[PDB]
Amino acid sequence: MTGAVCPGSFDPVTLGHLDVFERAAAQFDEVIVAVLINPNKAGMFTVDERIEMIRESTADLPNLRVESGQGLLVDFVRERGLNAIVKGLRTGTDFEYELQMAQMNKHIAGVDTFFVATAPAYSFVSSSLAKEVATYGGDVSALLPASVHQRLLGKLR
Amino acid sequence: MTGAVCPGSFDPVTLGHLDVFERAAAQFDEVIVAVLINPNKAGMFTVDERIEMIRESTADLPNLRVESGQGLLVDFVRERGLNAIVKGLRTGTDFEYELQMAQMNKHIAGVDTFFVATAPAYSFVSSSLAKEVATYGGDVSALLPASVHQRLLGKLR
Amino acid sequence: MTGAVCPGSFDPVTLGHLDVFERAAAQFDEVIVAVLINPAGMFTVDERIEMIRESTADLPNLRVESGQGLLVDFVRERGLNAIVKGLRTGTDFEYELQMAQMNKHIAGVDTFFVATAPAYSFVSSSLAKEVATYGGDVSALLPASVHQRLLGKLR
Amino acid sequence: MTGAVCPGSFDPVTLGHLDVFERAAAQFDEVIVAVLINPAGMFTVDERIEMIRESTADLPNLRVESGQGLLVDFVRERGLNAIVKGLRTGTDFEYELQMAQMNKHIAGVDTFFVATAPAYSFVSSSLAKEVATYGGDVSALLPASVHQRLLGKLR
Amino acid sequence: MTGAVCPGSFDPVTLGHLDVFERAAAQFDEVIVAVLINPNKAGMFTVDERIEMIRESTADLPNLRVESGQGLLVDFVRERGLNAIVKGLRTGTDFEYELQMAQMNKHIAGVDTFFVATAPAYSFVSSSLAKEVATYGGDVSALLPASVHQRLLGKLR
Amino acid sequence: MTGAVCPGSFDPVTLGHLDVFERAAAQFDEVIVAVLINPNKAGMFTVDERIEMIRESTADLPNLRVESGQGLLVDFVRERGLNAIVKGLRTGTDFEYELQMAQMNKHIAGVDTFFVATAPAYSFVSSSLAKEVATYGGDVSALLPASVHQRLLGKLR
Ligand SMILES: O=C(O)c1ccc2cc(F)ccc2c1
Ligand SMILES: O=C(O)c1ccc2cc(F)ccc2c1
Ligand SMILES: O=C(O)c1ccc2cc(F)ccc2c1
Ligand SMILES: O=C(O)c1ccc2cc(F)ccc2c1
Repeated sequence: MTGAVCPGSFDPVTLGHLDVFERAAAQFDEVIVAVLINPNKAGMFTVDERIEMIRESTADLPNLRVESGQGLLVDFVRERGLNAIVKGLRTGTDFEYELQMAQMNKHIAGVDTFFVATAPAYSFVSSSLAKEVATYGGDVSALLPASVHQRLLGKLR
Repeated sequence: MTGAVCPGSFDPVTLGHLDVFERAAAQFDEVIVAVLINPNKAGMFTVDERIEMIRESTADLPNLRVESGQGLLVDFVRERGLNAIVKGLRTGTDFEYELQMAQMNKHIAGVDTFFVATAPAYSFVSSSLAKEVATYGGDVSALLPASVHQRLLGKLR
Repeated sequence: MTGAVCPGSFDPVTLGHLDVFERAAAQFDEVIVAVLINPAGMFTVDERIEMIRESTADLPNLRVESGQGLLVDFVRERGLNAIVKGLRTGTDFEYELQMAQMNKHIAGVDTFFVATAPAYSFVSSSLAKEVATYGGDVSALLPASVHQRLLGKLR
Repeated sequence: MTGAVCPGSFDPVTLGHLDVFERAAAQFDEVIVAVLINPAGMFTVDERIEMIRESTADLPNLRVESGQGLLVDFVRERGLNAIVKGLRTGTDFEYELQMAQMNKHIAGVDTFFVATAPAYSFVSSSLAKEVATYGGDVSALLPASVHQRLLGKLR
Repeated sequence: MTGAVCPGSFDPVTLGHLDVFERAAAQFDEVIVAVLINPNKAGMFTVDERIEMIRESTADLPNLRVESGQGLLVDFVRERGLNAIVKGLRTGTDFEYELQMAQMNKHIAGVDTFFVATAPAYSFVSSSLAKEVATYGGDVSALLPASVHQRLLGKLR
Repeated sequence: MTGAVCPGSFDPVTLGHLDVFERAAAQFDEVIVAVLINPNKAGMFTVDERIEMIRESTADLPNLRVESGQGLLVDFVRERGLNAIVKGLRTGTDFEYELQMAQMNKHIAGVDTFFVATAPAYSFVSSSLAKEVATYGGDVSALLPASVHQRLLGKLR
């Protein structure tokens, strides 16, 4: 009955993201991870690579599935008969641009956004910072799922 | 069966609170509003009065119930077979002390906390500020449930 | 002879901006909306000026002008030394705080900040354009004028 | 006939407050400093008024008055509907933001915020009192008047 | 030659504090932990108890010593021939009251303040929240040194 | 032997930077100012010009030296036998992205980061804003070292 969408670009997915997926899957009957693709800028990983990395590290979550999309998040959510977004947060500044988008999304489509505090251990990892650190040789193995780390190193090499 | 607890003192309940209750009730199978009884801090309304005002305001939410409690919030939550809290936010600053408490609550009892931004309309209302304004004759009727406003005028007479 | 300047790119002007214009117009004798030329956006400077002028017709003490370079030069060349800027968050206070203190330092121009009306608090020109581009209804967030004009740019 | 009110407890008035008074006086025709009666602090209301009056002698369009209850009633009973308040951080913006939006809602009174001068940015009445109490030199942070008066309260 | 003071009320010391002590001791020739006592309000622990709990959990830091004081921090620092304070931080809001005091302290005494980000694992523990959680029975054993936890439980009982 | 690295692009160095350098040099036995060379982002001054401007401004700091570098900052730091970074702050917002980077840097290489609030006088100056103001003829001479200001007028002519 109940359900939420967990959106992001997940390029690549991090252990911070996985933490949020797990907590959403524990509290909602179904969870859809929404991999948002910009048709005008390729990330590091193709859509199929992003989805596979997420599937491989969520195999123990039976009520979670992964789908890509583009355009308005709230269209993705409503077309699936849902009206909740779950998003991970780190700081009060993350709460400002995110609050703006959450209130816009409620205004235009009646979709609710629930924020959850990331786990402390994973709180400083972001996809962008992990990529940037890995590019210049820093060790980010503890911040990313096994499904990701060596594929990341391969892309950089 | 999914479920969440919405905690507060609600002295009195505001439309900001009600907005959070409605969004919780829309997304979880069961919601419990947990009204804090504080042996010391005695506010304007008794616990029974506060429960009654919440029940009037939430009469159209069949999957939401109101109960009072004391002590550790995560004990209240786990005693009812739940492991989620839903709390309303207004600022990035409220994210800071609330983030600390959410991480603590996860650590000591494995209870998740989901934050939701209250509607823009009700974002500057708080129980304490509504009482203060009403005390000096300002009009806060657009910010409180109808029944609450009526009761609040009584306590001031 | 009090007065203030309300700066921005206004591409396009939103109800959030208009709210700030109205409050500045109510508290200062003279208000000048300063439209940045900085080529690059969706609307030309002329179109942006036109849309602001259409939306502020009931504000007799407001006028709209374009400019570039330092805002403080715009302000002082018109005999004024106050800027009025609308806010939303504590984050916006921070980068805006830096510029306000720089502007005070280099030109003695004061900056007054005003909180956005709660209803218009999540709208920005960029977010409104983005949502409208993907078909979301932003008609409640923009002056009637502007909204029809935006639909024109997209179709 | 523009005007604004600058509220506070001013126990005592600091150079940070005076900076804000001067900026408000420069941009509005009429400025009223509103001194909260709320008994409880170090200086009596009369003494606080006196110290502000001493420090603003060169501001012809400023006056000082006491009051209690709702600030918006103070403001509107004097025919005005603007508050000018000085800031320091994004945190202060947040609790002040809540009150500004409430005040707008209940009485239609606008609040304009101004950034503290960098030099006066870490001084507050409470911190100045605390430091002075333990013998720290706060003479650069307070009007000359006030500083001598504070030394008197401590000895 | 070089030295810093690490101040606080440490009532009681937490693992977050210890992390800061260890990092300061690694970067300065000498570190003084300054236990600040309010002569007009007793905390949970007496000054001697606070000092003993800190000494017991800093025994592997040979260049650290612990002293109590009151009044102006900058007097404590300067009377020891030092002019640096090291303080742990958690958030940007912690940076606001702390920035005010750091700039005041530089103004009145020329003392510098260096802030260090707490370790993620210890980021949500504070003395006050640990005491509050422990009072109502929550498990805070992982957030406090061994020198503290059972002494805390004893005070509460 | 204690020591810290003060990183930046310094294009050009400001009095805000200099204030940080002086406080670092006063508290550590050795300070290294690390000037970023970016293969892409070519600013207004060459790396050699930036190093020379910093050296003029820091002529009275005998325990401070200036060097350029590329890639991962923690590699630069550890290659020089150090494990501390000193960075200047202005806001709570700057605490947020910098906090993330400090926790990352500690995690991947065990390098500590110490933050210091710049003097109130120099708290609104930044290299980018100084250049922008100077470009349009505004006077930023009170915000930059004398030599820098002279050089900056040259690049604009
Ligand atoms: O909102 C709160 O802080 C709070 C905390 C603990 C509580 C415990 C209860 F049993 C009931 C309500 C509660 C609210
Ligand atoms: O939006 C701004 O920051 C901005 C900056 C500079 C400006 C200069 C002008 F002449 C006019 C508007 C201006 C707006
Ligand atoms: O400092 C304040 O928030 C404050 C509040 C209410 C006031 C009412 C008055 F009549 C005068 C000053 C006042 C200041
Ligand atoms: O300030 C920075 O972001 C930065 C980062 C990395 C660096 C690496 C170096 F080798 C030298 C300076 C550096 C500055």
